[PDB]
Amino acid sequence: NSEAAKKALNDYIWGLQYDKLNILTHQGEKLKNHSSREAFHRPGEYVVIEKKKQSISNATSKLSVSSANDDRIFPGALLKADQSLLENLPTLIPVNRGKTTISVNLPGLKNGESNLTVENPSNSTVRTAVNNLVEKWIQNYSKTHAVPARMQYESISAQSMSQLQAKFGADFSKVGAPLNVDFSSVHKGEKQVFIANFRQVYYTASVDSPNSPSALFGSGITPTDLINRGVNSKTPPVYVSNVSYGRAMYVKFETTSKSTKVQAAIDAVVKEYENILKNTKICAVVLVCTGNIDTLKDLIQKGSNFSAQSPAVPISYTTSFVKDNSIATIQNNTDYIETKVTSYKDGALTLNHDGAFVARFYVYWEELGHDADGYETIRSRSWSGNGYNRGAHYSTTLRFKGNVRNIRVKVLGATGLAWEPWRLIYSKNDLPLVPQRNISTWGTTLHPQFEDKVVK
Amino acid sequence: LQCYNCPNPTADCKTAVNCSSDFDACLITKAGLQVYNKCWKFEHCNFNDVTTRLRENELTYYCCKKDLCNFNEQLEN
Repeated sequence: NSEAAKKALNDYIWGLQYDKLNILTHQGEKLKNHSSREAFHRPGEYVVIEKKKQSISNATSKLSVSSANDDRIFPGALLKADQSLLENLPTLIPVNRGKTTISVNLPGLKNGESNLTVENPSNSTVRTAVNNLVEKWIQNYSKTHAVPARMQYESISAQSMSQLQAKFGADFSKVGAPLNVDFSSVHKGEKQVFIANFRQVYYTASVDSPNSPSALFGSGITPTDLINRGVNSKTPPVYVSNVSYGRAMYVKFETTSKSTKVQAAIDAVVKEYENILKNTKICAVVLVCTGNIDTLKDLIQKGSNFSAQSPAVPISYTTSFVKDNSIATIQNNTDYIETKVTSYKDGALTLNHDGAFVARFYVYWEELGHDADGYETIRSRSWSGNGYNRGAHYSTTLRFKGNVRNIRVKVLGATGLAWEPWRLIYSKNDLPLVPQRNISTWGTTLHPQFEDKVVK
Repeated sequence: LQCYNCPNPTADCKTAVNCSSDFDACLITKAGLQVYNKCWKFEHCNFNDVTTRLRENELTYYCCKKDLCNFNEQLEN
């Protein structure tokens, strides 16, 4: 009779037939295959801004906690796998609740102290239970048992509102609102924006697999009540088999720099770059924004270990199917427009001829352009002061914009000789465009010397 | 994409064909008297690869991503 209930309620669930690796799939936005390069002249730069299309498949298991969903979370909580779950605002199901065994992994916990069971598991009953076990541990083992934090570090280059949704979950849409992200900036290539989530996880409450589907509920419940209350094959239930506790944060890094490796520097702070980090704006949320980095450093390094005051807030939770008790993994797929911004700054070449001899200078380079209809071109440039005799005092400076590259240079020293009327001094190709470079000359026609100076 | 393309470097190439997939640009090079008009790779639009591939020691070039833009009149001696 009781076994009859057991086997009945076990009887429906295995009868439900679905694809686990499909039911939990979301598509934010799909876009057309597209790429466009556009290059601009800006004061001090030729800037090349290239948009391309990218797509992403991000499959995650650990889901995030927040104001909206914190009331629906605890070890053994029953939840609805559907659009509700996908918005990270799942619908809990009100059924009669059977005892659930929980195991918190705090250090030093021996015997049955490590385990707990809630007869009628309810958010109050469980939250107070885990909070209390933690409190047991804070006066006892916390004195001689330390735990750092398992550091879950995820970061990404900000592109679209759609792709951030893919990487960190749809939930972010609500939480990341007040920190003020300006996408138009990034797409305009003025700003380079990065987003990073940090999860400092201390202790975990892990519920054991119940012997049977029936072991998750108390008696007096039947196959019929589930299909009544929205629970069916169409939208199956899953239960939280784990909850993680600690501090989590969403940090935004707004940088004026158009550098190649900004992400690597951001990572580096946690695990040269100092310059790009000199001017960088930080704005974060805790579960204050200032234009400094010491903020971040002290914020993380502060919470690198467990507070002794009280239990921490749950930050991550994991769900498992009631049917196969296999790990539930959300797959996220979406297309977005990736934006790359590359900057090529200007430069200048200064010419000094102090040699007695009357020399001639030859300066050539390459030029990155566009032409007429706008289709980009590359061409070979040659200086106008080429093939001109220069005297004891001669100075001119050549202004180069970012579209200039691969400079080639020869200088020819004069000889009073009838044969070989000019003599080689210095010749080199593939010269970088340095902010300033000085080519100077000195000496006799028999001992001519020169200068290749990197000024910056 | 369709470029002016002479196998042998004539001072005047009027022969143009539609370039393959792996070619994304057109090239016009003036090396002394010898003028090279060729289907080209934008990545190879640089002095070292150009001189490498033309067997010419000193020159001027022009690479463009539109049809028949690689004509001799495009460079200044």
